Amino acid sequence: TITYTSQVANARLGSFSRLLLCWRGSIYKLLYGEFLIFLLCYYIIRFIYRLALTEEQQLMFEKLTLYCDSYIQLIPISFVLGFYVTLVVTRWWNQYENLPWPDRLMSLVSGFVEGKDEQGRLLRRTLIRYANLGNVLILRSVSTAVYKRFPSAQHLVQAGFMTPAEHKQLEKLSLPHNMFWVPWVWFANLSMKAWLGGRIRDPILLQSLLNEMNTLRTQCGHLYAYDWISIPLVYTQVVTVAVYSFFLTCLVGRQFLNPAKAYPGHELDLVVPVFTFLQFFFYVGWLKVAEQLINPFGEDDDDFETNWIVDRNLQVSLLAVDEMHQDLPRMEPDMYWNKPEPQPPYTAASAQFRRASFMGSTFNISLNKEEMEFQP
Amino acid sequence: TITYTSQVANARLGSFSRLLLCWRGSIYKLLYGEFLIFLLCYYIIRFIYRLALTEEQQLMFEKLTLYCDSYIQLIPISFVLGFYVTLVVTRWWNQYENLPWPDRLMSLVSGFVEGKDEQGRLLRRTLIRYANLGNVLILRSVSTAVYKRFPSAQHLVQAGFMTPAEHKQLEKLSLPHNMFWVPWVWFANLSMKAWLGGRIRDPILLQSLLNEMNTLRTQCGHLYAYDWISIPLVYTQVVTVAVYSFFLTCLVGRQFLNPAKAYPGHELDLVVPVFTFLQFFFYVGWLKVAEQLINPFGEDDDDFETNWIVDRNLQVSLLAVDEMHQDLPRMEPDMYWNKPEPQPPYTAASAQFRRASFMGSTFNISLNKEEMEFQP
Amino acid sequence: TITYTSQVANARLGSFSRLLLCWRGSIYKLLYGEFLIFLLCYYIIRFIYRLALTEEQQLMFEKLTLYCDSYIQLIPISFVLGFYVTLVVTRWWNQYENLPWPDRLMSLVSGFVEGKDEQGRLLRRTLIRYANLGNVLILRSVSTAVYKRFPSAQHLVQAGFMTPAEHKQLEKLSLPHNMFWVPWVWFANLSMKAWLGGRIRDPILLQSLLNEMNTLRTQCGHLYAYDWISIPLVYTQVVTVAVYSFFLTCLVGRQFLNPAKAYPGHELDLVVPVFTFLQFFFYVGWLKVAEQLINPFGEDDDDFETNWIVDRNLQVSLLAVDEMHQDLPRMEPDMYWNKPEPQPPYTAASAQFRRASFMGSTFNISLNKEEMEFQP
Amino acid sequence: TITYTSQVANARLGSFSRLLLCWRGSIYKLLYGEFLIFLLCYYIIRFIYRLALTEEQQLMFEKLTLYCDSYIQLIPISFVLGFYVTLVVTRWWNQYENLPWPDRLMSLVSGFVEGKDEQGRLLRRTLIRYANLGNVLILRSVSTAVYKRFPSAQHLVQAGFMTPAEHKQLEKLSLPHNMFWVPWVWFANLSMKAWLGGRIRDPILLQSLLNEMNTLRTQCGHLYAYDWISIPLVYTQVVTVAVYSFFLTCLVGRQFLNPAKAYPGHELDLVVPVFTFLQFFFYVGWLKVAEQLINPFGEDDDDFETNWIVDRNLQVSLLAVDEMHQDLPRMEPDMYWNKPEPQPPYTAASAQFRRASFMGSTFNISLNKEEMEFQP
Amino acid sequence: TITYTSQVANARLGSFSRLLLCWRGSIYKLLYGEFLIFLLCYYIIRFIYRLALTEEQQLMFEKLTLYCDSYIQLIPISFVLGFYVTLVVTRWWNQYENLPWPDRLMSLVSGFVEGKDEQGRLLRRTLIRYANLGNVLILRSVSTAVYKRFPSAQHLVQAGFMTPAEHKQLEKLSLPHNMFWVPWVWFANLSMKAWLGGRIRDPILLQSLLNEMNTLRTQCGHLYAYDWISIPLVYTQVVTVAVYSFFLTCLVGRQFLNPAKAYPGHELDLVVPVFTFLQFFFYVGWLKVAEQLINPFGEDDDDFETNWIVDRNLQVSLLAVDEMHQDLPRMEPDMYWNKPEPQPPYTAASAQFRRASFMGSTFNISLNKEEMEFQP
Ligand SMILES: [Ca+2]
Ligand SMILES: [Ca+2]
Ligand SMILES: [Ca+2]
Ligand SMILES: [Ca+2]
Ligand SMILES: [Ca+2]
Repeated sequence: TITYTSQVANARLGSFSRLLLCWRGSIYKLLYGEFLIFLLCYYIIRFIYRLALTEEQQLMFEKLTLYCDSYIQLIPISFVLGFYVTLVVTRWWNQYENLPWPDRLMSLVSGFVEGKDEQGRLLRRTLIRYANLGNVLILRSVSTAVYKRFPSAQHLVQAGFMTPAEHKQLEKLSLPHNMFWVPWVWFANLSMKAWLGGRIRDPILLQSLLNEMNTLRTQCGHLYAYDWISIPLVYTQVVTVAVYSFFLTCLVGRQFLNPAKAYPGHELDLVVPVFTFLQFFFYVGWLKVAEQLINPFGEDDDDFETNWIVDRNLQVSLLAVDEMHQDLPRMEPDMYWNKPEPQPPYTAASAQFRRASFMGSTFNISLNKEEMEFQP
Repeated sequence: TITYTSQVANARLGSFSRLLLCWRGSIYKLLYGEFLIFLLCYYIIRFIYRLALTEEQQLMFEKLTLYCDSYIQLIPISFVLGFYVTLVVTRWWNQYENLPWPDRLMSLVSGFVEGKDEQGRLLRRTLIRYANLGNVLILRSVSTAVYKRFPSAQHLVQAGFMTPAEHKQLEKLSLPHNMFWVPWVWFANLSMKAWLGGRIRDPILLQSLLNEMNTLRTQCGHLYAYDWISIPLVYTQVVTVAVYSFFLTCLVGRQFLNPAKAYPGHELDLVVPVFTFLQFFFYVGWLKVAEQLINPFGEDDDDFETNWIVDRNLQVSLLAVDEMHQDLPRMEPDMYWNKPEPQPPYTAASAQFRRASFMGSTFNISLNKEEMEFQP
Repeated sequence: TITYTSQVANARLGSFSRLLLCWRGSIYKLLYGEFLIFLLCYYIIRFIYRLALTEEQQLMFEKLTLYCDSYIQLIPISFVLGFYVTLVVTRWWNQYENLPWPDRLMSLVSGFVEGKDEQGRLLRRTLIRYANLGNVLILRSVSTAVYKRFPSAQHLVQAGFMTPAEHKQLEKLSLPHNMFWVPWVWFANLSMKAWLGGRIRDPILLQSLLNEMNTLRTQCGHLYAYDWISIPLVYTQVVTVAVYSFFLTCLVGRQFLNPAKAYPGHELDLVVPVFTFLQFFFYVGWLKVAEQLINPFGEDDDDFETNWIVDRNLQVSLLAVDEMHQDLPRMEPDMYWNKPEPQPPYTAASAQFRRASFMGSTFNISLNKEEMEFQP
Repeated sequence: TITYTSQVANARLGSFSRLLLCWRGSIYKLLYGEFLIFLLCYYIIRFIYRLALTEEQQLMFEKLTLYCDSYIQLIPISFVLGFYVTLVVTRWWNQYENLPWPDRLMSLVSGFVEGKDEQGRLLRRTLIRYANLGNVLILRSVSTAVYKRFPSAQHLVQAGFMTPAEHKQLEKLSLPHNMFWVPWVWFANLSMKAWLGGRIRDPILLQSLLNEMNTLRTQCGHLYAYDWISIPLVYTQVVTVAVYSFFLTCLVGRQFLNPAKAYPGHELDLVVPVFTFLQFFFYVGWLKVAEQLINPFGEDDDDFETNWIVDRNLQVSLLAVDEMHQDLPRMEPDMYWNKPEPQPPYTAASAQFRRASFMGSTFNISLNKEEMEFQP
Repeated sequence: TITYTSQVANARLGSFSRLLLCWRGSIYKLLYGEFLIFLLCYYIIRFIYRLALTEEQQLMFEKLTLYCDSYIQLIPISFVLGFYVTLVVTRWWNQYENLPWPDRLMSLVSGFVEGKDEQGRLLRRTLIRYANLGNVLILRSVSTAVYKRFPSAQHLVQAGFMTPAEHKQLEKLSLPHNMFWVPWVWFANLSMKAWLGGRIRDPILLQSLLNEMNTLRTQCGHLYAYDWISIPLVYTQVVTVAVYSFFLTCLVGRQFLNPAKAYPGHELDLVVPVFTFLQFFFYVGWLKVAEQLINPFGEDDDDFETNWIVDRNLQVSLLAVDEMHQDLPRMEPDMYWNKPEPQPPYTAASAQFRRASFMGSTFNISLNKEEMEFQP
């Protein structure tokens, strides 16, 4: 993930221009190899034509080049690329939105599961750990970075996400499927046991816990679905064929013919097809957006930070359910105890941001005395 | 379903170009017959123009070819194709999203339905089987593969989804409508009976169970709706006519005219219309995307694996409600029992994915001592 | 509703071509009259130009025809048609999604409202009938077929959807508004009475019933909103003007001028403007899609089957609440009672659909021993 | 709100053509003033060119006209208009979807709040009136028509929406913000008091009431947000300039130059620029769609009927909570008491709408005896 | 935020043209510097070509300009801008929709947390202050203005948002992540303590409170996610490159070539490239819309008023939970106590907005007596 929100906070002079001097997760880094290959092929063709062709062969090449440059359309490429990239971006944001966060569940567990003793600590930590374990199982199923971190369930046990007992239970339950769903059944059964044992004081609280856990399960299932059901290969191939055929044609169409022949278009013989290179950057970067975002759990610069998410979730959830359980800051009257209209101060840097409240678009409408009179 | 997520995890050199060497669920497999027909017709027309026609007939054909080429437009093909395929893909993903997964309901059943005896086992298994039976009924109504697997309710009984008693009950209830809704009424009544019998300890748990079952029912109803209410046939016919008229026009417009006449835009008689063939591949594959995705429950390569989903759902739900009920791994303190900030290790292959936490885009904003001062 | 899902299950040779032989709900049926009028106008103009006009008038008409062609642009018409039709299709699907299905409510009623006696039968049937009556009231307000079936509340009473007592109560309550909301208040009060009288054992069950009823009410309100708030007449008129101006400009710009004059684009004189007729079919069919779908509750072939929905809902809900209440198939051990991994068989037709489970995209990643070792 | 759903129910001959004869909320009514200004400017320029310019000045004007007509196509007017109007229409429908309806809350109040005496009547009426008061407060903040109806809180008191005591309470609570949120706090506190006083029999019922009230509050907050956060003024200005400069250029580029000069496109002097007027209608009406829908709470013909909504909501909610409380039609066996499959009759006008039930797309699949045999 | 809803309430004459006279948040203010740079470059090139070079160099430059003019195409830039800006606008609206409002939670707290004594006041104020503190923490993480107002937790304490005890607790809990999640755990634990102490009378009320708190937490998490996961930098660079390449090729292809050469499209020398500057306006203004909305929490004119939102939320929530708790206006019969159909009056300015109720689109259908008869 490359963040530039602070850089694009305000629309200043050359706001997006300054972003062109970025390397990580950039168009240059994404397409430099493809551009080098295209440039090498283009100049090899130019040489071959200008040095290894007789007069008749040169005339044939000029006719073919004129025909190729004639038969090239940007409309299909722009349409297909725009629609495909829009679909890929929508799926990318959906996949992020289906990343499970244990915050709601951890707050509920910390609040509801009672007991400051070892048994209560164990119960809360085990519940939050089951949530984290389900999340990590799905994450290592769908993300290459997470899989490389935890290439095996033994690695999961070594990292502390799973205990040897949980590992043995999983191996005993093993089916010929992905077993990322097991920790949710474990969580449901453990919560039912906690309620039956008095640790959870109420079936309403039990239902809230299970609703949060089921929301997490739905998110993990959506992640699995996005991993499994790829965008149609036919659609991907159509977009790729359009984009690549455009520049395969350009390799011959955008060739500087001999100026001596005074062809209408090919009057001035440059050496660098600058506009063709600009088109290459534009279209191939548009395709590279989809190439990078199609699987957002790879190891691209703009791919999600799944390992950091896992670490943060584990630490935060464990802290919330163990250290922060029934550990509140002292409750005392605040600074505005007897002030009906509190007004927090502004600093010098923010004094300009003090704005009058918006009272509605009809606030300033003016009406006459006769107009405002109710009729009988 | 064809999966290439592992192949497109990272945006590497020629990432999408490498996907062009795939056969299953590919543009070639989808449109090779249409392309062969188009090629045959095109070359038949070329041979007729070259041999059969006399001088005047050939001149008339050349004028007709110039006019037909002049009247080929791709804006009012690209526009309609893009909009139609976007609609089809949206409906395709919605149809997948409405595939019922019994995971949430199965966790709820395993937790809530009490009793480790034969009666409890039977009750839990019957509830989960009612859910699975409803899912399979809708799936065999909407999916050709599932129908081929279970072409009759007797087949469903033989497969184990339905018991003979349930089959008899369905026969008794038979109405002149699709009876996929009956298992949900059965589930509601059985849950009420279980709660009245003490197996479910609270109406709150009963309500959670029924909410999950009703979510599954809504998903099945959406599947039925998508099966019944097809995309408007007028819209489909409009798209089909656009594409087919474009290429029928190309059949005459893209003929290679005699170089002897030296017309403005041919000047060179190749035998293969390479750009016309590329356009055919592009546009016909764009159409074939919608052709394959319009019914995602057929037997295409990229259609959903409904039979695998059915088998997996049956296995997982039965295991969860039968063997996993009140069967938990031993609860013991974890590896980070007294560690304030757990830090799971990284392997050598994943050490580069360790990142500092993102603290917000305002973290690096710098202010002077006077700027940060609160004002009165 | 025209269904061709079975026909388009698989992407076969000419899958969408086979759909061009359909008449019901087809582009031909939709626009044959408009095409006839356009053809008549075009050929009247052509015959006037060919016979009635003198030499000077014919030269003037040739100038006008050559001048008209530059104003026949397709980019804006395609843009406006695409966006308008996308909006209309989105609204059409939303309108179907707001069609009320009493399945969830009926399952809840059958489960919760207790009593196999006459009083319980009457209570359950009355609740489900209130739901169906509200649905039918909204449907007859918004659908021409349902209105023609039930042109009056007396017709509703005769058809059995309403009792004479309910009709008298509605007439007593009559306000100067659509009274489709009354049955929901009736349902709420009757459910409260049932709970107070012991027929509903718990306020949790009562709340579930009322949540389902309120979901139905929201769907009915959305149907009313779609019926009332039409797409802006300005937008509809703008799209209509675009299409009509395009095709009335074509009436003069697509006339085949005297080939003798040797104008740049009028060498060939075909009596039939095939490409103009193709464009007419394409664009007027695109507009006819919106014309048919703008009101999905009319009597078009692709309009919804509201009458069938009403009949099916009544029958299914009555059966579920009355005969299916606490009438369950015998609970007995299933086929896989003691089979840890059930495996339903495949028929000869579906044997090829047996697929291995998808374990994730990271399953096949290869790592060395050094790569998989944890670092300290 | 202009409704033409009945007119566009069926896709008949000239369905959208017939809508071109409408005046209210029509393109003519929306843009006749702009069209008159444009016509006046166009013909003033025509007379200036034809009567006030010498030979050289007329030659210069003709060159300018040809230049403008050649370079007019540089305006991305269709693109900008489509992409802007789509957003405007989406926001328009969202704003409608956020209009609060008290139907669900009123049914809940009528059912739950008990007591047929004066105290219960007062309680239910006060709750529903708090809901209506919050709705009307937000509506008068965001709607010009509602503000004109109720230009002050004293007007609200006179209209009966608020009592003098409520007005005094609002004045006492006055903060420098919009006080549309106060009635929701009042509703919550009154519901809590009613529950504590025995008028509400269960905290579950109290929670249902508060959930409905909170949904209404969220809708009102969305209305406030839409009123406050206008569409980007930069975007609106870009679209406005794009549309206006097009016709400003047309004023000179679409003039009829002297036919004596025999310019390529100016051989005929047909005084009226019919195609330019058609373009004006198309583009300016496409912009008028956005101009009318950008604030759907103004006084346009297609703007929402906020005053009618307010009146209807008040009447319906008061009736439902006061007259309809525990006032049900007599409950008796219905027409289909012992009919397993009720079949409501059809009229002569609707007999053709009786259809066979749709049983799925796989229903008609035919398989041999061997294909259907289960395999081992 | 710049609001013009009142100005655009009605679609009046020149409604959108009257917005072109605004400066704040305007296209002029956004792009005047870029336009000045473009002007300087264009006229530098013009002066070089006119009087800097010999005749041979002038011919070379003329050929280069005539070549460049054919490469600038509107469709690709327009499409990329449309898709990118649509994505940016959608994300901008979602970001606003994720702004946390404490109104629902504050009403629930005021209703549910009992006690008019100091303990009750402290409990309610502390809960609402925890909600406001979480909101402010996320807002100062994501918003430049809020960060400038509260550049440190000490600033938060001095402003009254956090007590010294809460600051100490946050320091003791400090983890290497953003700690905005802590107040939600605090809220859960404090609500549990209040329920166990009798201040909250029912676990259902506790669950409602925690549901509202969790909704706020999810909104804050979405704000953090939008702050962290920027739109892909590759996509941003692609759009920027498209725009800049277009307007850099324009710098040479839009030069007014010598009219004496009588080039095909350069017969007039206007000095000022009016249409090129109009295109710059349109496209750079589209890009500036995207640039301004990409980070809606910066300090642009059209960025959100986060500081005002913070102040208003604090004041309103404190008032609601402290002064408005169990403080209701006197309950008395309203104006329409015994009026079956209340009819609030209309003023003279709004009398024209009184409309008849819409009874449905089928209301006016006319049927004969024989048509309306039921068939057997
Ligand atoms: Ca990736
Ligand atoms: Ca298919
Ligand atoms: Ca219709
Ligand atoms: Ca308006
Ligand atoms: Ca900004």
